[PDB]
Amino acid sequence: VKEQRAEAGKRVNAARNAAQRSYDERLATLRAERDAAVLVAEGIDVT
Amino acid sequence: NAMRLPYSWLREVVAVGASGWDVTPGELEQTLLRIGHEVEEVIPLGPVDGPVTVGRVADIEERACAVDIRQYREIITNFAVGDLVVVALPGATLPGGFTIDGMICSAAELNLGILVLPPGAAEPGADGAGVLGLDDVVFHLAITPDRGYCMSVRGLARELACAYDLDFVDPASNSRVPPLPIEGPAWPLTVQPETGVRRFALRPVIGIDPAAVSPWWLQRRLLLCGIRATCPAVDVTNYVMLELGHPMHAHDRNRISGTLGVRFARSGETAVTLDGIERKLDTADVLIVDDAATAAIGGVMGAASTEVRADSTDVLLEAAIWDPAAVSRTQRRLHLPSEAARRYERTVDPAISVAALDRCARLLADIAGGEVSPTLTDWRGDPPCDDWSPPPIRMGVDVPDRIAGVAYPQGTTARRLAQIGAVVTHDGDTLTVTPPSWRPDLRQPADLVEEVLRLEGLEVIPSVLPPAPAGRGLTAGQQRRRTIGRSLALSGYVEILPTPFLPAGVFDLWGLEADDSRRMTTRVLNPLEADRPQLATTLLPALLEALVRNVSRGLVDVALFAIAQVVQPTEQTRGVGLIPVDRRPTDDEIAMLDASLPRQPQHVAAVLAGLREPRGPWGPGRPVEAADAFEAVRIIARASRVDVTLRPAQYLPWHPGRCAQVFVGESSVGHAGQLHPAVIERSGLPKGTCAVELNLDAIPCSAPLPAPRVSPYPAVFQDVSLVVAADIPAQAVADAVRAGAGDLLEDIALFDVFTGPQIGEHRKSLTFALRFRAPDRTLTEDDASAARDAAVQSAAERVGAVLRG
RNA sequence: GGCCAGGUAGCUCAGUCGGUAUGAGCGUCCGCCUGAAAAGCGGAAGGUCGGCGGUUCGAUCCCGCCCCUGG
Ligand SMILES: [Mg+2]
Ligand SMILES: [Mg+2]
Repeated sequence: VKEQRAEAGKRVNAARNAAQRSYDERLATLRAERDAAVLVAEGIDVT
Repeated sequence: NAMRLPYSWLREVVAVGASGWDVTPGELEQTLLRIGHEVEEVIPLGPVDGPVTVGRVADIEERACAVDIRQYREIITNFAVGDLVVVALPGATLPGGFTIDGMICSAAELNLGILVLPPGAAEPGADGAGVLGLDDVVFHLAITPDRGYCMSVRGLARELACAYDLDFVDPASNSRVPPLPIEGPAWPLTVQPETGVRRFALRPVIGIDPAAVSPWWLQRRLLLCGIRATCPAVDVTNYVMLELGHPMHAHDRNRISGTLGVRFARSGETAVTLDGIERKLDTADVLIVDDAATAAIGGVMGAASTEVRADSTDVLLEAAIWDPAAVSRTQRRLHLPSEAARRYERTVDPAISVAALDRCARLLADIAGGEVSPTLTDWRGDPPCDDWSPPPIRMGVDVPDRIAGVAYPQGTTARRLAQIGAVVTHDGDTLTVTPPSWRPDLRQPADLVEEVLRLEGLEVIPSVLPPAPAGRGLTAGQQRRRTIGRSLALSGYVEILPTPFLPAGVFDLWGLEADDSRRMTTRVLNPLEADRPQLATTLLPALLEALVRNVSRGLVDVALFAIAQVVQPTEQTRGVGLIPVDRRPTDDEIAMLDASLPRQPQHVAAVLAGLREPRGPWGPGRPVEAADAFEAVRIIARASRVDVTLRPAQYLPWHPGRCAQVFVGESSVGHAGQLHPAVIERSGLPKGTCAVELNLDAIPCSAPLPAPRVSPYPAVFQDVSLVVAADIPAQAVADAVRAGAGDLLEDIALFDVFTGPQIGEHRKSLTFALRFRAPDRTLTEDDASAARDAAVQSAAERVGAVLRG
């Protein structure tokens, strides 16, 4: 879409950075459970 | 190390002693190759054809030009009115295919180096092919560091005179350079004897014409050798350096303040060269300085303080011999591949210093209209030296014959050594050889042997196979690496050559701890990639890299292996001081050098991804699983003729529930199994990637001598079902059954693993097929059951097994 | 180091001086289809546009240094 109107009212980057920060947290959160469940999962008889 | 010259100039110096000598350029290159001179490239000049002649410009129109070619034409940067130029009129051809009221050619457009010929080079209208000498051939030679004397026409002409057995006239001799009068010193001179200078000569030339230019024959030879000709006094110093191998430099005599001094740089001085840049100096650098500023860097670069310009009327040339090591360490730091420095670091004949000076002073005055001052300052050390010959070398007369394996005709060694300039005397059957001053590389009998052999030609050396020494063949370990490679390839693995350079933070991808022993790597100062300077502690990163290349290019079902050594330092990179080369290092000095090195053991590793069994008419194939990595271990173990035991273990980058530590006896030898899923995702590897890595040096060599005795009596077949906790490995139960069953047990195989509610939770039932056989009798069923019950009891005590009820 | 054209999806490469890379071909996934496939048709996934900084609400695109290929 002037420098006006192309600034405030277009600074939804905070809305995108907040939606990202919610994804980056859950990505690190869900990655931690997978790595934890691997340490407690039933192993195989390697022999 | 390059040396470029035209054939005409080289043939001229050879023709002085052998008149009429002329050879095909292919023969010349072949002869130079046969005596040890790498001919990098042979460049013929031009060629032109048609109306390409010379002419003088008559008028300037600021650009139109009027050139008198018996005719008069007009043709449209670096030329003034009256200069002779090369003209190419529209007619026949031109080097490069470009067909040309014409064109004023340049040195690059003529395939020779716009080009301005000096006044008097030729008559307007002369055929430019002959004026420029296009029938010439420029030779590009690679000179080895032992033949610094070949960085000149003098050395190469002498070499050709040796090869063709010709009479040679040294261009630095007194008949080609008659000594100039010495009626007094030329300039006050002082030299610190600790500077390493061997000679320092000085002779001036007064009243030179600054409007005088170099003749065409002198400018053409400088250009065909790769040196841009600007003005005499510097054209003659480069011409003499090219002709005789002695580097020459000309100062402005009217720009030298006080006495000339040669000494080491005190602390961090600086100097502005002819180019015009301040260069940081070292306390071990030699320079020529005056009472005003620095005149030149010793045998490396001249300074603009005393450099001659276009206003110079009095020149003072300095013929000096500098330390080759001092010039080498100085030219490399400042990125100065100077023609003077490249020759000084490879030694320069110190006996021709005054002869090369007299050639410079005389040639400059003959073309620039000057006067040679009958004065010379010739410093030759303290005390003044008069014999620059290397020390004499004693060698048996038939020593070259023995080393060559050829019975040369008598007098061959003496003739060849005299050909290259050495004085040879006889004492019974022992020669005493004093090399010439321009051959400091000749220090030992081996150096003399090479001179005889290369001149006679290595082609005359017969091919005589030496007798076979009673060797022992391949070592046990070397045989094992072959068997391991053969067995893995026959099992469907493809060998790769692993790179020893670790990927960018590969261990960070594996999630290894900061204190992981694999992270203690040996780093590289100058890697090919600045993000991969670490050496390989494990073969897996290289195999996993090669796996990604295959999968990313459509080959998704892969199994690769590699048998190569790794690098494992036990401390920070420690250095060992220099041990004298003139003697053998003691066994304690050897052990000190080994301990300062990483351990570096031989490893075998493998990676697998995709389908382990390809699909086909039999069925859809089987994807790779951890058991395929364990089977690779058993393939390597069978090839090594050892028994391995696998135990569950946690060890990144492997999956902790799908990882086995491999043991030979009680020694850990590596790991195997499936890779950690987080490591796979963070590395871009295929899902379910499996890997193996064993230390072959930790696996002892074994050569068992079995003595089987086949029992002719029948066997008894029995099966036993045992219930154990889920964590009990099946091999542990098999070992306990074997230990209890005794010597009657001939074979045991697991064929059933059963779980379910019939068996307790977190328990499993294993059924083994047993084969009993006595060596001296037929068994009753009770005999076999007795051995089975003892095996059941042993499994109960060792793994808590319960007989299936 | 100098000077330069480049680095863009799994492969090979186009394309853009501020909000869409409508990226292409092939590779990957789903559907129709087949006993199961492939093609075909239809529908999707996937790029921190070389790294690190600088400017703006916002940079693959503009500034600086640097990593590696042709140079
Ligand atoms: Mg030699
Ligand atoms: Mg489909």
